[PDB]
Amino acid sequence: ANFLKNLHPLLRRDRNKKDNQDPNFALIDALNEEMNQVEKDAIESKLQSSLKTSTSEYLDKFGDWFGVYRKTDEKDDVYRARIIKYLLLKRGTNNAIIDAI
Amino acid sequence: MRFKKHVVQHEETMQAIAQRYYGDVSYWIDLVEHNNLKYPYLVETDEEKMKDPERLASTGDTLIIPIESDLTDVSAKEINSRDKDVLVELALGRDLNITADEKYFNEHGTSDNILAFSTNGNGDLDTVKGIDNMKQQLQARLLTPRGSLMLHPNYGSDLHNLFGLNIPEQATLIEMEVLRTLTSDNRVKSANLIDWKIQGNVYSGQFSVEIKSVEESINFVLGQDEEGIFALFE
Amino acid sequence: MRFKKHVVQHEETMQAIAQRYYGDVSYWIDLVEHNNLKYPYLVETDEEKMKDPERLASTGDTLIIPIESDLTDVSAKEINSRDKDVLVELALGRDLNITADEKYFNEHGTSDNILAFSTNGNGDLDTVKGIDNMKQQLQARLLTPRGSLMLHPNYGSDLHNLFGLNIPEQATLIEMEVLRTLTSDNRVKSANLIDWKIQGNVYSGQFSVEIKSVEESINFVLGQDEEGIFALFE
Amino acid sequence: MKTRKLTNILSKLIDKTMAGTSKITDFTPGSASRSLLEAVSLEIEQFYILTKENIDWGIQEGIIEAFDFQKRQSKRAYGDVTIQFYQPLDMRMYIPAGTTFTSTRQEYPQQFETLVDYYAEPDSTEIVVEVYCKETGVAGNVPEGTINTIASGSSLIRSVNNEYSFNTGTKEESQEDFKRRFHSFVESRGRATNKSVRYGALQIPDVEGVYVYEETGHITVFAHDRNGNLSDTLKEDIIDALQDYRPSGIMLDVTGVEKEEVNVSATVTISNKSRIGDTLQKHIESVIRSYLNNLKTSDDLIITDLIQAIMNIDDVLIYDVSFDNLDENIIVPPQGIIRAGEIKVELK
Repeated sequence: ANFLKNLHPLLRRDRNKKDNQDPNFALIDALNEEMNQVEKDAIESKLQSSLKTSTSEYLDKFGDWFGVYRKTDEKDDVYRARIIKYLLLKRGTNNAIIDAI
Repeated sequence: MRFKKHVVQHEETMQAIAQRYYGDVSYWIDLVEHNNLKYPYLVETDEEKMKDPERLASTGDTLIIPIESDLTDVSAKEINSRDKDVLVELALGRDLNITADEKYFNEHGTSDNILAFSTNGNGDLDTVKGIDNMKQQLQARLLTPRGSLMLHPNYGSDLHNLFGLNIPEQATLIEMEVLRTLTSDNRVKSANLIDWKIQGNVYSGQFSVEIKSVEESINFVLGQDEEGIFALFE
Repeated sequence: MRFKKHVVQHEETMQAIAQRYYGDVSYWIDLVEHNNLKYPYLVETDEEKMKDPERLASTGDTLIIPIESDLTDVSAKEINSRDKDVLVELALGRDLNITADEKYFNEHGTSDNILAFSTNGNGDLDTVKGIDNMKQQLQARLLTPRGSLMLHPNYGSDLHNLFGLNIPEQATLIEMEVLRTLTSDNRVKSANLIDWKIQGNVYSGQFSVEIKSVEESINFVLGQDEEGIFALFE
Repeated sequence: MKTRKLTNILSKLIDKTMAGTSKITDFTPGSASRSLLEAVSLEIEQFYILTKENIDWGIQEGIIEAFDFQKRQSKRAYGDVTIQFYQPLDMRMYIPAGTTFTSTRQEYPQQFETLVDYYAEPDSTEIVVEVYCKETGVAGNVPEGTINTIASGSSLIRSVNNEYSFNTGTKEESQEDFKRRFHSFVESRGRATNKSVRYGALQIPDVEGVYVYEETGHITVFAHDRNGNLSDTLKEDIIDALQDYRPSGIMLDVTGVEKEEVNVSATVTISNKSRIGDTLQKHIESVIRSYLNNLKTSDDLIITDLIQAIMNIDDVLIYDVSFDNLDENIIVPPQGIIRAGEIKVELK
């Protein structure tokens, strides 16, 4: 969101008093809105690269990597908990069998 | 690839066309072979052409002459005045009008936030072409401080620092800086001082700028036909 | 080793800094990597910097630009007048004031036991700097007989023997000896006669001494930065 | 990344532009404003697409990095070679490592060498020695009867012959097999289970397939390499890898699969008789070798399957096929496997 900072210095950054319908300010603020929205999305994209904070599609990618597939109507939190549990399954003892049952 | 195309003229013959283009009548058989013409090559009117439209051509029909033509190496004298205007317009480029409202940024030349886009009155963005384009670019370069523009250290001018004393030395510094700034433009063939004066505070000067001639711009644009870019990346 | 250090300016960007220093914006990623900066490189104010003080820099924070800078090859026009004064002062050296009480050893120039140390009035030894230093050294050399100083045969002057007759010849001998004595100093770029006269007993003359210019002294001292001695062993 | 598209971005830009000013009202094709906004939105769209792709790549990379589950590289082919002498030996001759083996068959110019020393005892008639292809990859999967030269130059050697086709050479691991073995890794985190034993046995890259045969208080691990053999060194390595995974207190044993060695002799008739030659014979033999050496554990051999595999090479050019040594399908048990013996083809 450095669009106005790296813009050509002579161009106006502020809607001009002489005209409330200044098309230059309109175009600049439009482009600036798109730049800031893309920056916002790029910041929020970090949550998808972590198993802890992933959501639907990327969480499905993680569960496909781990071998665990989403059930019908299975939300993100229970699904990630089920993946984590599936990785940490004790096996080979009475207590493990009892828990599996 | 490009070829010449000839319109059949009244009571023309293939031998005359061959002499006109190839500089020898002997090519008329090659012209027939390339165009796939039957023996009455150039019929009098369309009634004869109805007998065999495929293999016959009438008056006003277009023939193809397979000679490799090229838009460069063409005598500028043949080119029409409107065609020359369009050619120089393409050479000097089209750009979005930002130097509208001359009075405002003339009242605040050194400051920022001085110029802005404008509309052409037809709901589309305003555009400056040819001489207006050159005016816009030269004004913008002179007004821009040097080094302030991103990705372009050398673009601009040092006039913002030349607000010095009232002596001939600073006048000469201004003049030299302005000549440097104008020379920096590739399209400016040369620039030179006309006259200057000092009125205490106020300095006044005027310059003469010779843009590239019509012939050079025509040659450049017609050369560009080989590439097809028809754009300016100077 | 020495590097440039840049203070973040209001609403500055890394691309602008890269263009300013490296002459190309492409180095901004190298600047980030060297300074270890997180994505909001130049925050608006310190409130944002509180979120991550280690990895973020705010306005007024100092960045490092690893470009090998050197104090020589710097335009003297940038140097401040006080900085030039200090530089020439260092170039011409500081020394303990011995030529105090000018009247006394001016009344007894040829004799010994003529000059002595003095105090600065603040309980420390008196010191002469810059032009005062040059005055002191030139006076002491002219007053010293040649060969009388230990460990330095050539230091001094032969004026003690030039108390000859009153004719232009002895005047010329005096003048030549004085020019030799002044030339002997490395810092004296040149010396030359101005005017002389004879009044029977008394001889009178005056000279003009051109010490090394400010530019040369600046260049010498800034060159000395490479060694760090900042002292004179001429 | 929300996976926006070009049309919505351009529409949003145009709507905001109209809202900020009533002067601009020409957004038709070929207009300056429309072209500029279109270019900007297209670049945004490409940024979003590449961001999605890079995130997918990043997830795969973090999976690799977290567990240090490195992808397996190309494997160099290796097999054994039979060597015969004129008469039984009196000197206990010494064959050092690096002894080169080559083949005069120019169709398979690859080279092989011994990675370990060998000794031939006195009063011995032949020796079997393991060799390793110098070059990695599939190139070292020569057919049977290829290697016939030894570069030691020893006068005692009568003849040299690899009895079987080499099959252990392979190229880089595929993505699906990497994901499969990662699934096995995840399942085998619980050490003592049957799948965990199978993973531990498969932990050795050389091992091809494993069949865990289970009894009360006893475990038998049938394992094999990509040729169907199980060398003692490979058995020891499997055992050592199973120490961490096998259950404590239960007997465990490692043994080689029940390999079956199908020789084939095929009589094939050809419609276009000009095409007869050495090329067609070698191509058919190659197809048969590839078919048989692709059979997995417990795959039955069905003669009609092989018939259609041969005939599908060219249904017109090939007229009829007949086998001179096979007459009935071969049943393979769960711990069994089939591998090609001598493959021969007669063109008519």
